[PDB]
Amino acid sequence: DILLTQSQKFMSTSVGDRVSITCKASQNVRTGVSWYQRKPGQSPKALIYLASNRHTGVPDRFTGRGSGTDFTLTISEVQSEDLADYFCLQHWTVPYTFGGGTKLEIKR
Amino acid sequence: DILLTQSQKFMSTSVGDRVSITCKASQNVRTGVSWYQRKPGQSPKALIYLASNRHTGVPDRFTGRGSGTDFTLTISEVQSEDLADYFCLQHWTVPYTFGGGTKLEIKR
Amino acid sequence: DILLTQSQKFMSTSVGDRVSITCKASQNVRTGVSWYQRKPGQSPKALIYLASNRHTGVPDRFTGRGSGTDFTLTISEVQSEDLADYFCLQHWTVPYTFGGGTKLEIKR
Amino acid sequence: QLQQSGPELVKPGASVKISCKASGYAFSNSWMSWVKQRPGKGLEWIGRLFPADGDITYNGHFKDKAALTADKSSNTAYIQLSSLTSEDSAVYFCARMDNSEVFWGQGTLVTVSA
Amino acid sequence: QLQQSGPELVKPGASVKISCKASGYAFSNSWMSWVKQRPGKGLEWIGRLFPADGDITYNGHFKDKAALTADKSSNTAYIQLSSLTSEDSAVYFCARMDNSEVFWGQGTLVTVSA
Amino acid sequence: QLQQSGPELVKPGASVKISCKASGYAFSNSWMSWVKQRPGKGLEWIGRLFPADGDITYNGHFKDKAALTADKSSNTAYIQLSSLTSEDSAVYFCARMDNSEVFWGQGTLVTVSA
Amino acid sequence: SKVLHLEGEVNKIKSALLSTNKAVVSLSNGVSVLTSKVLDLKNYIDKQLLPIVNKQSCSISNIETVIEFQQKNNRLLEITREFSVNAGVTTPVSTYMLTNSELLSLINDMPITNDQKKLMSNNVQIVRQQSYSIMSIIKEEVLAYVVQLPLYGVIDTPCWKLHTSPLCICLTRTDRGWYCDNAGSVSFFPQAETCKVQSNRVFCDTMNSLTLPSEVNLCNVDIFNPKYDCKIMTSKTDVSSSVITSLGAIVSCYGKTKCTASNKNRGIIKTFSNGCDYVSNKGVDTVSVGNTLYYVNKQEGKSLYVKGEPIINFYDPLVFPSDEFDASISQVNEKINQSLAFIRKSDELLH
Amino acid sequence: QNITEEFYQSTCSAVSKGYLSALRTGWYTSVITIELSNIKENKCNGTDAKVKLIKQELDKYKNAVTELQLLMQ
Amino acid sequence: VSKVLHLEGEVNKIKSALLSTNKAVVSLSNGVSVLTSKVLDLKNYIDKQLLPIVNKQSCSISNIETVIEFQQKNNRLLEITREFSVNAGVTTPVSTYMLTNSELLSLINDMPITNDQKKLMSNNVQIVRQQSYSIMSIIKEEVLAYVVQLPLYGVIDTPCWKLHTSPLCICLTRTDRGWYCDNAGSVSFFPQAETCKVQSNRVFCDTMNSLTLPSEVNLCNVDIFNPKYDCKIMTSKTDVSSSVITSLGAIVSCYGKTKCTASNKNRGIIKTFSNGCDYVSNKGVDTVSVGNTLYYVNKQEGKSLYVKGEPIINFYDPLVFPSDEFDASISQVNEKINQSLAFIRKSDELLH
Amino acid sequence: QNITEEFYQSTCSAVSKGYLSALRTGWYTSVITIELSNIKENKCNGTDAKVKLIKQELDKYKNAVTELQLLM
Amino acid sequence: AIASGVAVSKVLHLEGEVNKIKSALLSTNKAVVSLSNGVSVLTSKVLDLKNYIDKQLLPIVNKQSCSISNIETVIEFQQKNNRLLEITREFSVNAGVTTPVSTYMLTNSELLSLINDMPITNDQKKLMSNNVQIVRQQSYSIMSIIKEEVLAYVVQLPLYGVIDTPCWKLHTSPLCCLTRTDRGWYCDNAGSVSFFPQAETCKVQSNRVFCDTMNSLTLPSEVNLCNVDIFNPKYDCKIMTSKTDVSSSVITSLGAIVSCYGKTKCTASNKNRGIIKTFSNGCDYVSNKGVDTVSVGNTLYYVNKQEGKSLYVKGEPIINFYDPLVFPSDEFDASISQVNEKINQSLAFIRKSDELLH
Amino acid sequence: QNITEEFYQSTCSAVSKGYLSALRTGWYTSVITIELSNIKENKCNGTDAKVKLIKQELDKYKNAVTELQLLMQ
Ligand SMILES: *[C@@H]1O[C@H](CO)[C@@H](O)[C@H](O)[C@H]1NC(C)=O
Ligand SMILES: *[C@@H]1O[C@H](CO)[C@@H](O)[C@H](O)[C@H]1NC(C)=O
Ligand SMILES: *[C@@H]1O[C@H](CO)[C@@H](O)[C@H](O)[C@H]1NC(C)=O
Repeated sequence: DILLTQSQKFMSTSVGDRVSITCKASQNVRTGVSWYQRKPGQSPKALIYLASNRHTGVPDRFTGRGSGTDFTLTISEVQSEDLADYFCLQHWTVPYTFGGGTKLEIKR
Repeated sequence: DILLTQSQKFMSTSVGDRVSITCKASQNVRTGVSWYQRKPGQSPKALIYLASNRHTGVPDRFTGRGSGTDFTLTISEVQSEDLADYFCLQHWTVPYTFGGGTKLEIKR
Repeated sequence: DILLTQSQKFMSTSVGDRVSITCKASQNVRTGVSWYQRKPGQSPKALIYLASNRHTGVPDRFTGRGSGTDFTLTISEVQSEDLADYFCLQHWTVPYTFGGGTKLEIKR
Repeated sequence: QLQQSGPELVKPGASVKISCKASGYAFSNSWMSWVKQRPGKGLEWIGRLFPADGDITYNGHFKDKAALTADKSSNTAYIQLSSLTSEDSAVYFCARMDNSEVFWGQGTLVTVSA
Repeated sequence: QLQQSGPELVKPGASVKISCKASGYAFSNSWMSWVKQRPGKGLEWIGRLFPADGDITYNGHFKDKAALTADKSSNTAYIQLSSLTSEDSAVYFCARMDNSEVFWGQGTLVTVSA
Repeated sequence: QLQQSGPELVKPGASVKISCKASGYAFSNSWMSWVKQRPGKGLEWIGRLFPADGDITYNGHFKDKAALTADKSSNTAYIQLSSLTSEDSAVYFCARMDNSEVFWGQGTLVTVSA
Repeated sequence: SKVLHLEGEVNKIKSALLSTNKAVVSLSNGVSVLTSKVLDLKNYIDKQLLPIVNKQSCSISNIETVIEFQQKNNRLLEITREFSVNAGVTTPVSTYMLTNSELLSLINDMPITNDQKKLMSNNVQIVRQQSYSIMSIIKEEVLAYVVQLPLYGVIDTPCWKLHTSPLCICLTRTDRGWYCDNAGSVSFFPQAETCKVQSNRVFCDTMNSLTLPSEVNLCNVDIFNPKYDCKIMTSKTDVSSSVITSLGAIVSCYGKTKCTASNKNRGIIKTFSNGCDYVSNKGVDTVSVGNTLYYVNKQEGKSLYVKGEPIINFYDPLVFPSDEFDASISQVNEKINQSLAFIRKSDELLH
Repeated sequence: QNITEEFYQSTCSAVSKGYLSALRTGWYTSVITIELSNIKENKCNGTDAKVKLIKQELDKYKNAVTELQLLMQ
Repeated sequence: VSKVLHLEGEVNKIKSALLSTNKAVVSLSNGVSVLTSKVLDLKNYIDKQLLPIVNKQSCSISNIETVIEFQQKNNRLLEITREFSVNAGVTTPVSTYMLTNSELLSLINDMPITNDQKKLMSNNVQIVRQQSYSIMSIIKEEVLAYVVQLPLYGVIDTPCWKLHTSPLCICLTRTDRGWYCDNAGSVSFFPQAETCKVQSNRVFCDTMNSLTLPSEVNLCNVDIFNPKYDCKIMTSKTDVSSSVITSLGAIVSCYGKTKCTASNKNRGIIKTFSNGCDYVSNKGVDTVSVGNTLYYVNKQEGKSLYVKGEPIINFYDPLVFPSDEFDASISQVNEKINQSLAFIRKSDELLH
Repeated sequence: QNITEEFYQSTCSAVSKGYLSALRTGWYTSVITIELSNIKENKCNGTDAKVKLIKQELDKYKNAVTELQLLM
Repeated sequence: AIASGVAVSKVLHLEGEVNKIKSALLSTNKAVVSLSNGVSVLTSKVLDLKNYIDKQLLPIVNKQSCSISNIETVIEFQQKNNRLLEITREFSVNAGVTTPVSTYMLTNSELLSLINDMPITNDQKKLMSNNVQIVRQQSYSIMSIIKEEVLAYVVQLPLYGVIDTPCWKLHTSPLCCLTRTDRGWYCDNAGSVSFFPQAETCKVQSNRVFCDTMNSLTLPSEVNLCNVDIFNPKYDCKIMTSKTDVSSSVITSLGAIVSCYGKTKCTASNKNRGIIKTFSNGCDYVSNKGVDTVSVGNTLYYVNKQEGKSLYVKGEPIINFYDPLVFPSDEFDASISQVNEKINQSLAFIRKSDELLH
Repeated sequence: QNITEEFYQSTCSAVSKGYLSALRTGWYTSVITIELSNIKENKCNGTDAKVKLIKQELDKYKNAVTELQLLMQ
């Protein structure tokens, strides 16, 4: 497989903040990944498609880049409603590996 | 050649009648025949083209079918004006053989 | 090369006259020549293009024909303004050879 | 259309061609045919020809009695009927068998010159 | 869309298939997948299948525990989960990973029959 | 169009290039030429060149006297005329022989420096 | 006493020993020229056999360069030929310039979703008709060319081809072409064949299309729609028409035009009146409009065979019956050494 | 069986629907770099001093190479 | 005569002569017993260096008369492989190893179509091939099955004409160009420029791509604003100069300060033109200059060119051996063996 | 010579008539079933144990067969 | 014995050995039985070898010398006659009309001569020598006469009227909400503007296009001013009508036009910088240098072409091998010469033993 | 670099200009008359009385000649 490593598990900012999140990979996989949200007891939701595409019904303050083995997920102007769990998934060749998973918090 | 055999030479019906006439062949000739009329001292006229097609200027009560070695010429609602001689002709490969020829009559 | 021979160097006519001028060649060159004018201390001007085409801004009384090794340049209704020097040029394959050059005059 | 000539007399020691002319019709690119009739024997096929290309066929039982020619300029067919007898005395029909033209000639009443 | 069944009890000495039905959607020409989750271990990929052609894959570490089947007529997948223990007790998700459908099932709460 | 330079003096022991510039015209894809004139001898062809590709020809009787160069950037031709005498003193013409441009230069009055 | 008795036989053996040496004349000479005889045969293998065979051994060995130049290197041999004729731009991509599997790898190379990739693996033949190859660098040891493949924007939006027919004054529609569901609009294709042919799928271009609102679906009910300018061709004089579709037929029969539907096994089913009407291809195969007979179902033919039979190689090996021949040589080899018994026993007499 | 059609007597038209489609919106380009194999020239004396299959066939490949490279600018 | 002193001296002389007669066989028998080894060397040289050599090629060189003869006799299948390697199932037009000439002629005569069309299809044998198609259906190692497809025709012999339209003087221009077919109560119209094929008297077009018209559109050549038909129009007020080249002539729409000239390649300029539409024929006219644009109406001849060769001749040499007088020289030695018996038997008489 | 043309000064158009035509209204389809011939594999020992014209050329046909059947 | 007067006590000395040499001379001739017979049948042995070269070697080799010599016609017939061999093949398939012209039916240099043959200017001739590949795509070959020793066909080449008049392709897009209907190629012409309605009558090259003249439209030069005024009182042009709805985007060769409208979400992007921007309701233009991908609705577009990789198919050369012929003759023939010595030194005792006559 | 483009917000159109062109107005035709070489028929007895490479390959060219000449009327 190909292993995915995130920087950390938690966050601490203010509200309305811009947060840059990056997980990395072992090998170039040619932009075939995606990012997600997750809420407790609730289904996940796909956010950044082909590492580029914001899916339908997803707010415009949600950005992402990256091309190589390293991929930036940059979220801007956070609110109280967006406090979810967040993670990645390898999506190019089987088997499919996840990111480390990151819960977003502030002031702690 | 290919021989053609009709059922009989004469008819006997009432007027306004529907008459089914069939001549048969020895071998399948792939719908390449035609039927005719003939009047005494008068030229013949082609009726059913490619064993399917009523030619131009020919009344609508004149029908025909058949596909194999056997071909039905079905005439409906006869009148006094239509009392002619009638016959077929092999029309697919040379030489060209006729039907037996059939004169149409009623009440006899 | 291919040598070009004109008939003569000077002319003598009246005004308003039609003059037929021909230079000849040694070999058929497939209509690839042209004719010219020349004025003293002044630049030459191309007249008959591909041995057929009067160029733009050139008056309509100027004609030419020929197809083989011999090519007719026929000028009609001359005036006092047209008294120039005139010549040809081989224009088909290098090297490029001139005609003999002919100055046009009248009454002498 | 068409037009066919008048009666004829055959003769022991004669061969003769019969004229059938295309009466005002697009002619050069369609067939012709011939069929004879004797009563008590009925209709009898003769042959077929194409003009200005010269495709000629024969009823092989009849093939030696006759020969097929035509004019493409004045649009006139010919058939050289050799020396026959009264058992071949019949009425003969210039006939085209097209989807565009099912036409029939005027007949040719033929007996023996006697 | 989709719909997934209710809870389940595994058993030492049992294998059982789970039903997930395509809820009103163009189905025959797109993938399916499965992923399991255990807290303290997180999400874990299972496999993926294509219906009406039968392309079947496996997580090789998981490959012998289970087998993948489906219905193409009533649009219903199945996965025969063999005799496991409480360390595999999890909630299981029917999920498609399309650009047209990123959908997720209702979950399948699975523990041991005891 | 075109523009040609002024007079010139040749010299036993000198070679010199002459400037002719394309005066505002689509230049890079069409020929050039040269022709000399002496009175009592008339017009005399010199050669022809193409710019930005470098097709160079020669009158072989004249070929060793001169060499052909050009500028494609400032659209300026050059011809290095070596050490000649008064029998080659003439007026020289930058001239294009196109169907789009039959043009002629301003002439170049050339004698011997004396 | 017997003086003449022990001398006469001595005279007799004198010429007998003289003839013995005169026998050697018969003996030694014929074998001495037999030595010349085998040297003639030594001279015949000298020039006429051994210089002969080895010349072909390099000459006939040249063709197993020649055929094997064209045997093993065959894939390059075809791709020379198209750029001799197709002149740089080649369409569609063949199967020696792209031998199947390097489609499958280059499908899986590109950063496109699996949702399209499995579809491209499905229609392997159609995408080949939209692919292109362009020669870039071609040298004696270098053969470099550009392979070009299309990329796709939308997937699975429905479609239908139109067939217009003049309806009764008696007007006529204009617009025909393909129809694609689009984001906020309806894609429309004016040209007849930009789209490829498959039973469920079509594949068209985007720089060649028209965009339309979705209200043009309501042009099938109203003609003079305030919602949309549904297009039209004016007429007052009638014209008879019939339009053949892929899965049926439309007629616009009128007036003194005779129109007839038929079946090849049931004859005529019906005829028609003055006006538009629709028929299906399942019972209907032939339609006569005026004198123009139409076909709706395609026409069967027959089968035909071109037949052959395999061929067999044949030769014969080489052989020689050596052993009893060499045993006959061994028979003579016996004779040499048992001659020594005649030699040595006769040669005892010195002592 | 899921593809069908319909008819409109209101306009004398037709619709043959049941389809589903895709449209071209880009390109994917790449490079292929096939090489060849060949032989050496043998040093021997053969039967005929005319048959030059080693040469008069091999240059015929090189006769093609000079042709095709003159189709580029 | 001296019985002790004579009668033995020559006996001593023949004693060593008989010893030399047995010292003969040393010279005699040894050189031939090793000559026996000499021919065995030659027996050993044909043993491995000749007979194992030649028969290896006799199966090796016999392989190519499979290989060429695989490609010799089976040639018709060899071409039909390579198009479906490149044309990918759909091939157009149908080639001549895909379908040779005679099975075209039979499949024409197979179909239930009239002789009136069948003879026409035999006439234009090349054009119908350009409208024929074939699709590979089943292709296996011993199976090669493909669908041959041929067109069928509805109408025959209805007249035609191609249009060439030109702007007429405000100064408007036309709209409609294309092919025209007589039809049942109607005029068929073809908007697209090349659905129809090219032949000197005949054209062959599709029916699912055509327009239908009433026959009153022939009256559009007189009136513009016809109440009978909306003859289609392209508006302008600003003038534009145009010339349209036909197949058998040329139309000009010269106007204003545009200079327009008709010409001949052997007669020079015939004429020039005025402001307005005019027609010229191709028999005297070959070149037309419109502005600076020279047009050609008659096609331009070139020349002939030759690529020449000369046939080649095969050469070898046969095989030979001069055996007979050699074998007669063997027969000369074969004589010597049996006349040696005369030396043998007469000398061996002396036992009695 | 029967093909000609005309002209219309009324509209500045033209007509080149003299033709006669036919139009496609159907299809006629059929099936062709050509087979092949081949050889056997000889059992002999040849000169070189590398030259495999019987095999390395014959499978090249079978290399084509596996290609074309994967175009369906 | 005892023989008086005949060497009495010496008859065992004299004639006893005479009896001993009697059988010795008899065995000498009985040695010839061993001698002469084995060589007389050795004569039969070499005739067996003479009979083996008679039929089994000498008639064999020359049969292949005709039989192998056939493929040095057949391989050669497809070798130096190769230019005719391809041109057989296209008219077997392309059926009389061949396009474009190949490079065995016209091997390059006879284009260069036939360019220089025609009575057309050097101004075009140099241009035709430049684009040698495009003019080949517009040339045609038609078979005229084809026989067993005759192969004659028509080569056809285009001729050109105008040179170097400028051009541009259009890309129209819906504007608020109306849209245009007018798109095609544009050419400067004598007092006129040439227009090409069909999409691909013109060939593709970076600076040059080459179109037909019997397929074109002519326009006045005032149609350059449909770009500013819509409803031009000089001359207005055609447009299609819509009311207040359609979203669209048109891809050019060197950029992209968007007509994003309403609730359609439109986004410009970069493959290395991500999203650059999004769009509003209305027409807008973007260039291809920073922009590679554009999403309109759910439809992702590409503007820059997409790279792939390289791929290699590799081989290695092959080597011929054989073995020559050889025989060690000389010392073998010297051993024959050693036997040839034995024949002539046989004569040493021969004359010496035969001296005894006198 | 001399090819460029522009834009028109007035009509939401575009112009990609910088080009220069030529247009076909005629034809130039010619005639090519290539011939061939061949061989003779050898008169000698070979190994097999079946292999007819001199004949069964040479007529295969003549089998093509009779085909193509029947594509002309
Ligand atoms: C050809 O054979 C002769 C025979 O001796 C030899 O001398 C010569 O070198 C050979 N030539 C070649 C090219 O091998
Ligand atoms: C090759 O030749 C040797 C020679 O004895 C033989 O043993 C072997 O069987 C041969 N091999 C084949 C495959 O014929
Ligand atoms: C074949 O060989 C035999 C052998 O003698 C000969 O008689 C015959 O003429 C030969 N045939 C040919 C055609 O050379």
